[PDB]
Amino acid sequence: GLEETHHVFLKGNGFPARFASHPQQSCIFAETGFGTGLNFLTLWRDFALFRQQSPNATLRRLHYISFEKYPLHVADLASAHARWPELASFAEQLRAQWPLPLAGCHRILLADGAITLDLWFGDVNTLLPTLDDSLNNQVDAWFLDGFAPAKNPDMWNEQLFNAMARMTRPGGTFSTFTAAGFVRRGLQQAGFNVTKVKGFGQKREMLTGTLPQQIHAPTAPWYHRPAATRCDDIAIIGGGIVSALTALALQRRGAVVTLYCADAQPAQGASGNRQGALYPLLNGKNDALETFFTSAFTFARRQYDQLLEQGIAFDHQWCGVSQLAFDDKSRGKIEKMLHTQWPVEFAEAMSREQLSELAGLDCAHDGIHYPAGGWLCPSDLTHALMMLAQQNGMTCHYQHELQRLKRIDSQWQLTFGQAAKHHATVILATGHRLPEWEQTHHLPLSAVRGQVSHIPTTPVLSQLQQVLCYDGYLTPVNPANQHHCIGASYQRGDIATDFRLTEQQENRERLLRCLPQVSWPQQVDVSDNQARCGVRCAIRDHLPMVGAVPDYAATLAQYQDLSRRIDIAVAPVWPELFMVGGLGSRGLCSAPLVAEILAAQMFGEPLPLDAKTLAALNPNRFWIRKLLKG
Ligand SMILES: Cc1cc2nc3c(=O)[nH]c(=O)nc-3n(C[C@H](O)[C@H](O)[C@H](O)COP(=O)(O)OP(=O)(O)OC[C@H]3O[C@@H](n4cnc5c(N)ncnc54)[C@H](O)[C@@H]3O)c2cc1C
Ligand SMILES: C[S@@+](CC[C@H](N)C(=O)[O-])C[C@H]1O[C@@H](n2cnc3c(N)ncnc32)[C@H](O)[C@@H]1O
Ligand SMILES: [Cl-]
Repeated sequence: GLEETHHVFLKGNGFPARFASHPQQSCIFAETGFGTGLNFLTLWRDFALFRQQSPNATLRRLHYISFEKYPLHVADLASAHARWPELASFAEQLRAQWPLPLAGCHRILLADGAITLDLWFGDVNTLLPTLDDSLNNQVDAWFLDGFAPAKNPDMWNEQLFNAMARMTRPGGTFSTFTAAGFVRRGLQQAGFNVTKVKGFGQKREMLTGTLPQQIHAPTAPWYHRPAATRCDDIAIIGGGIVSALTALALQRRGAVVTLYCADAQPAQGASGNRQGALYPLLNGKNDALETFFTSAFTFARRQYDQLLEQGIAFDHQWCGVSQLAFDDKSRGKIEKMLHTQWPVEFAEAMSREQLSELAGLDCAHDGIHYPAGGWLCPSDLTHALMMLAQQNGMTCHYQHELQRLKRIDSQWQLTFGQAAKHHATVILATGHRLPEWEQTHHLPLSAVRGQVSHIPTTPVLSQLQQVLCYDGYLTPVNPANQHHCIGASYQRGDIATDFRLTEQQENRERLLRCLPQVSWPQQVDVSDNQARCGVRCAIRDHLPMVGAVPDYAATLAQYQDLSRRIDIAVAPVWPELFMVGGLGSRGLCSAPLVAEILAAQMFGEPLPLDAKTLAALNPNRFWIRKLLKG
């Protein structure tokens, strides 16, 4: 059982000995058929011993990538783990984070961020062609497990073996329990030098191999995501939600990061509301957007829960979010969402009466329920994260408004309309003020003002248990303050944040206009004129922008022949300059994954989504779309 898994997969790949001699900060494992996580857990255990033994070794981080067609339920997993008492503490940590069986990639951060696990739910043969370039020449060791080739040969094909080899780092290796000739030959022609060796207790034979030379893969240069060359010296310009997260995700990898915030405090931009909704944006199309939002939402709740379990404090309730079909238009949208077959734990159609049963108040309409969503307080959250970011080594310079940005001799010159500063690597996280630079002003980002009202609760109002979405939204009472949030105005190209009376009334009218069949909405009282204004940064396709800051003039020039050639050059970018923004009204949900993607990209690591989704999040994607045909 345990000793076997060890013999085949860890020993068959050089471990535990390779740990000590590994030349890199992290090591990438890739596994076919996760199952109950035996291989992963056995590997975790060994990497933990190693880290205790040699706290000073090059290898600090571990990245495990795995495919599973039939993801088990967490109970199943707990039942099986009983076979192995000594993996219990690792097993427990993995079960505390098992995700719902939703299709696609689910990144789990384990062992205090020393371990990144990517769970890809789906049939491996179908997923492979869809994957990103950041997987090419990346894998240190394969764990080629699965059903026995004779009992089921459906996965052991040339397409699989080739992709494996394509994703393997030169010098990297694989091992598998099986011995079957066509596998031998299948892996050899894929590009490995294969050795046949005896299995555990000479019961059955098995195979191991090494990739002697890098394979020159199918590649997609136009949407290339390059790494930063130096992560020892980084500045973020921002101070909003996406900065805290971005900072945090870089300090997991040991980057040194510095914060420059225009305001006296963080979260004085758009991340500063009292209560914001958190739920996924579905559309039933299975496009880039849905796929992204499916991972981002679940990831977001995971991270916010981990944070929570570690003492970080912010007002919030995962009370579930109820989205209402109040409209011919909205009802049609909800109807299209509900075409994909979601787990009820993710999203569920429900009737007026069910939603009203849950809500505590008559909801006037049927709709869709998101049981894991809720509200949180973005202000408290951003302050909390900036602080932890600080405590873990991020120097912060508030009242520091960047005024000029210049690259002169390997360094970014920063000027502050106070002491000027220079940095090797810079990230822009400025929200709506993102396209204000020579360097960023060709990006199709827009500013959209919004005002959220603050309203006292009432005995009947206090009853509401869900966040409600219509043409606008109403949160439950915050127990700590006895007030709700109801919003929001949406003013394109308006960037002022002065309180407006017109917009205050509109927030109530939206609620009354959309739920005319019931009477309790009348209890919403905006007459105290308390509200908050802020500016959103919107993108016409609804996905954020995260990556290398692209070079407009250099792109149109470099890619004139593009449409024709479907080996080209990788995309033109401003050196060591990256960004993350364009979160519109869904940043609570999208920030954590965009944050992680940036850190991941800047460390040249493999990324947690497929080629089209990643492509669809790239800063240069809008330019690349015109020139992608003419
Ligand atoms: C009315 C309204 C309602 C919303 N409702 C929701 C909701 O229900 N759910 C949800 O998820 N999200 C909601 N949002 C927020 C949405 O997610 C935002 O897009 C998100 O908060 C973006 O945050 P950010 O960190 O990218 O930028 P911001 O939070 O706006 O931060 C930008 C930062 O950059 C700094 N800065 C800017 N320029 C400079 C300069 N040049 N030099 C130094 N520092 C600079 C500012 O000081 C600020 O700290 C709402 C927003 C608004 C305005
Ligand atoms: C031996 S079991 C899992 C053992 C696993 N190595 C462990 O550590 O527990 C093999 C697994 O392969 C998965 N599998 C089989 N075919 C697959 C495919 N085409 N794509 C993804 N997973 C597959 C099965 O669902 C099954 O969970
Ligand atoms: Cl908000």
